[PDB]
Amino acid sequence: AEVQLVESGGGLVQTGDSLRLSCAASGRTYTPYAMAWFRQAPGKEREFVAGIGGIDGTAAYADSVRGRATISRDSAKKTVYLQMNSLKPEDTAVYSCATRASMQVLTSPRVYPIWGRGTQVTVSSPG
Ligand SMILES: O=C(Nc1ccc(Cl)cc1)Nc1ccc(Cl)c(Cl)c1
Repeated sequence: AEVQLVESGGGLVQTGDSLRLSCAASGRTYTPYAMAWFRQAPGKEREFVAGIGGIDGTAAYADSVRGRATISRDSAKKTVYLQMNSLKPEDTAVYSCATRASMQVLTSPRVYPIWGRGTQVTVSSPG
């Protein structure tokens, strides 16, 4: 593909912890285009978590992460960040970022042609 995505910043954490995921884009990038984080637990479909697009850096969040997540981008670093706070075991999944040749952020995975590999996020009851 003309753009490659590589996620980092996943981890193994405890309930209540924070993690900052990063998506580093390379190739023929255009930073106002929609960047969308999805997550996928085993057996389950990928679901939208958060996304950013457009000239205002407009953020959209799934109800699942209502009040716990902040998405942002740094155009000079071609990087999108997803800060997740107050993590809980139900958040465990592989998080992957995806992009498409439009500033329009959409919640369907179907409309994104370009995907990263994913990073693992595991949240366990403290111990
Ligand atoms: O480049 C991007 N997205 C992007 C978004 C934010 C940052 Cl910081 C960096 C890159 N998309 C894109 C670009 C070209 C094509 Cl063909 C397609 Cl299909 C998608």
